Amino acid sequence: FQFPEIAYPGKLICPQYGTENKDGEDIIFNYVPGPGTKLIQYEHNGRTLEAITATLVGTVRCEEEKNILVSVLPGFANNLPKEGDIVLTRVTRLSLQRANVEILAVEDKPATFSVSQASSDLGETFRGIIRSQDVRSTDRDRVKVIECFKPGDIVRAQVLSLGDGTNYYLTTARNDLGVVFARAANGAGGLMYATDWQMMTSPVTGATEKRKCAKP
Amino acid sequence: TLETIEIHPITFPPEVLARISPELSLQRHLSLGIRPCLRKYEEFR
Amino acid sequence: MVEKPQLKFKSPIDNSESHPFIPLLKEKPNALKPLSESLRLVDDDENNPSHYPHPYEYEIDHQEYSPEILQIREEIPSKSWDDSVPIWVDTSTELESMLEDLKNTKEIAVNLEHHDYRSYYGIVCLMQISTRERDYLVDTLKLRENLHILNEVFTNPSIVKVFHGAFMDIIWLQRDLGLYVVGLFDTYHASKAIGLPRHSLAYLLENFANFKTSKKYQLADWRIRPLSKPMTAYARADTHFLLNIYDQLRNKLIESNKLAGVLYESRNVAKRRFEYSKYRPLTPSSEVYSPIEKESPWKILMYQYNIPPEREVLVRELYQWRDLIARRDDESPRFVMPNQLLAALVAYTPTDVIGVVSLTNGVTEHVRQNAKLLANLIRDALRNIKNTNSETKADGILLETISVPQIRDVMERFSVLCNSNISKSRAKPVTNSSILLGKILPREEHDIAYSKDGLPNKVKTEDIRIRAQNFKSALANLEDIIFEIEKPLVVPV
Amino acid sequence: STFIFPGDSFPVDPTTPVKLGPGIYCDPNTQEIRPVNTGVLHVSTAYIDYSSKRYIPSVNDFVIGVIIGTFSDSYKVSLQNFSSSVSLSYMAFPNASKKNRPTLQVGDLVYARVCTAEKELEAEIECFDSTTGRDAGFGILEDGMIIDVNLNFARQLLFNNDFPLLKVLAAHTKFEVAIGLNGKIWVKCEELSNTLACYRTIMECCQKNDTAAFKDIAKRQFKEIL
Amino acid sequence: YGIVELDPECQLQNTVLIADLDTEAEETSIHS
RNA sequence: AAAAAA
Ligand SMILES: [Mg+2]
Repeated sequence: FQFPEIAYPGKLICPQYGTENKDGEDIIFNYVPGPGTKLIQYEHNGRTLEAITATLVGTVRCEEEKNILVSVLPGFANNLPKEGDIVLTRVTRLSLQRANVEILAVEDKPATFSVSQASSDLGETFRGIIRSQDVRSTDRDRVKVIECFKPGDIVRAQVLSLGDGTNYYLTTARNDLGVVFARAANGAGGLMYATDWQMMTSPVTGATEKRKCAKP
Repeated sequence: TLETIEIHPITFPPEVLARISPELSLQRHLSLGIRPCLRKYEEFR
Repeated sequence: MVEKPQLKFKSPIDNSESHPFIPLLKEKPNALKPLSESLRLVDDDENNPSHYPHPYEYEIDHQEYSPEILQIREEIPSKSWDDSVPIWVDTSTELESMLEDLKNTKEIAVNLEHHDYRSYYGIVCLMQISTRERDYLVDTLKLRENLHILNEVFTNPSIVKVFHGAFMDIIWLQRDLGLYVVGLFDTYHASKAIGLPRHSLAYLLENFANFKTSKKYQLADWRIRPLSKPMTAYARADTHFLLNIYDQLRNKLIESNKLAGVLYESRNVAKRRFEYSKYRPLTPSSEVYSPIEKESPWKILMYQYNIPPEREVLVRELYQWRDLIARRDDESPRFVMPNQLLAALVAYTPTDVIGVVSLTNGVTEHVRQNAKLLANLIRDALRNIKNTNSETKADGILLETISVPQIRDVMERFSVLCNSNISKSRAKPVTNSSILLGKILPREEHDIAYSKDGLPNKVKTEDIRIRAQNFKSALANLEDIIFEIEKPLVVPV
Repeated sequence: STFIFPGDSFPVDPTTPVKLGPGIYCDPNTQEIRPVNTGVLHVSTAYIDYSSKRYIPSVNDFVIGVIIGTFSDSYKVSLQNFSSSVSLSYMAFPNASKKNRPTLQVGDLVYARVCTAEKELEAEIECFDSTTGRDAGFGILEDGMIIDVNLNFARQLLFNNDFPLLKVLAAHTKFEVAIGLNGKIWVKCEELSNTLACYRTIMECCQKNDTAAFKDIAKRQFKEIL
Repeated sequence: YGIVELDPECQLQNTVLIADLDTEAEETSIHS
């Protein structure tokens, strides 16, 4: 690519704009900053200059989407809950009109996941709230939250809107979303598995608790 | 007569299983005679 | 059914709104400022257009209250509810008797009744005025254009008018009856100053009166004559004990020095001016009332029923037509067509006269006769929405703006920048040998396993690798747990 | 009497079906029934009576609470100090309304019953039974005086009609009374001296805890104020 | 050292003694 | 950071 492949923080990669000559016509390559890069200003020969500079140690990748995107891939931080993403959460508390949780991991894109490492005994972990209307598409008005989720149960959901900078708004309306892993009696009993979409049973003690289950 | 119904246990990657449940991530290890720190029962550091 | 009083009125209703609201005030008693000076029009600002100002605006602010409202007097117990009887006034012969009866009183308690279902602007139905020793029920239907003579009492600063939530009462007074209030004392604002839990009228009749009442007849039709027993019970109950509460609240305010604030907010209520939706100020305020305070009233209708910004032209015509008929037959917009039924016209969009008549639960009378016209407005709106139906472009003009050979210049200045910067680096090679903690701190993780003899054995680094390979392979594919349950209720074919 | 200790074997055979209750615990894994408290096992129905000063939310229980906060959705009422708050809805009152809200300030005494009480959810009460003529004394308790007693003294007073308290107090004075299952007793009289006489009796009766000493205490208390 | 109980429903492919506890799983889940 | 008339 006529540009350095390996880049340490502070290493010059490519100028602001670029162009080449092919097929008897000038093709304009537009370089734009990305994750790991930062467009800054340098001075030389008594004249200002703007060039793409890597800010993270790793390899440079030049890709195009249907313009040249310059980004640096390290050998987590970039991953952050955005509208449409699927996120594994754990129920922290149950209220009557809603159910608040905390974000643990986020599903990637083509399964693999991105685990967000944080202290659960502090509160530094991202918190999210699942509305009672976002529990299931069936009968959106009247939904008993006690018979859907449970403190400690793992819930796979999808984030709708970020809202403010405190809580995320999730939903379990579709089939592949709902309580995934759970135990009997708030975790006191044995492991339970998902059979019906609105019923969770335990093939060990024969206990059956009402939850919101996803599709296997 | 008899009705045979099977269920598909939802599986998670080894690094995700640890975040989801500390006990569950331990039991899956102990079943193979191993520990989360990849050591046997009596193996020290 | 019930005959509307609009036909029985001496003057026909006018829903044209072609001219700014002109007060029906003919005689202006207790006024230090001439009527001719207040009958003019205010200069048009940016937000405020040309309109007639409040007649007693100069009288309300400038005039002083009676010095007996500023002193703490003992409460005056209300007359017995069972012993006292309400006096009905349906003729002008007994209206004059009440007028001279109110002039010898220190304070009066007045509350209005309104019906906005069979009229566009709405019509004042019942006015209940109560003194210390008697109660009155004034009919505002038959006696309407002759109630302007009550302004001698209502605009007199010597007599204290006791209302509750007069924010809508002052409007109804000046619009239909042409009445104005000078020297108002709103018990509602008084309740706010004390910090009472509920600023309603039912709470004041409970805590400071111990007369249990309830909200039963409010939206109910008051045009029905004569008045029934539970309705006339609620009618007189509003202003009966109101004078008792007036003293009790007035004593609360003086000792807490909050009386100045209540009378202040009361005057601002009394100076409220009514104006049509067309000639309303462009800036929303609480001093001017209008049926529609938004330039685009169809906006909030769409966002409520989640109507996308595409059928706005449809809901506009349906709204403007609903307002046109309502101002024609002199009816309420909801009586012509409810918002729920209008939503069915926007959501389903019936192209024929068959789909218009049958929607939801029921259909009103106004849109049933004009159902054929409604089928055309939908066909016109759908025709309109189908009639109407920059990324690299904005960048391309900027790339042709900057010089092309300059790109070769900034590249040469970039190549000469790197070669004169990072290309020059020379220093004697120094080993990374540990000085102190560099040997032990970054130590690779090792494991040991004690055998039967008690001798330490270093676990191979390959041993733990195949352990992870065995775990990750077994965890990735879990064996499906199969368990059977007996079903004696099922049978074969 | 048959005294029970936690962890001890359960005398009742697991063969015959027996309904559970307060005092006993069903193990979510081993599925064995064991006692978790100390007291007398009552078998008719299986439950254990144990001494406790702290009340816990439970369905169909009459409680006397104090409004500690007023929200837009419901009321925040504390049935006891330091315990979690309870949710009293606006529609939980007789003759309910939409726009119009019931008149209750912070500190007002309310006599209501617990409708829905989950262990992992905020409890809820309603100021109208479901139902007993809508009037079991439910509603705002005007004036009067309340007294804190243990849960043992409260339940026996409300349920058991052989308890010589309302019987012995009715002879000394005429009054209306309301007893909650959270250890709260609300008693209102005409004269203040009578209410004070009733407060001192229950205070001494709860302390000594003697069935045959009720008439003795009530005699010397009412003659003390005079 | 630690003592754990095995869970039959978590098998792949009755108490066990564990030596030298470490990480988070062996520290929080093990109460013996 | 709900409230008042009808
Ligand atoms: Mg009124």
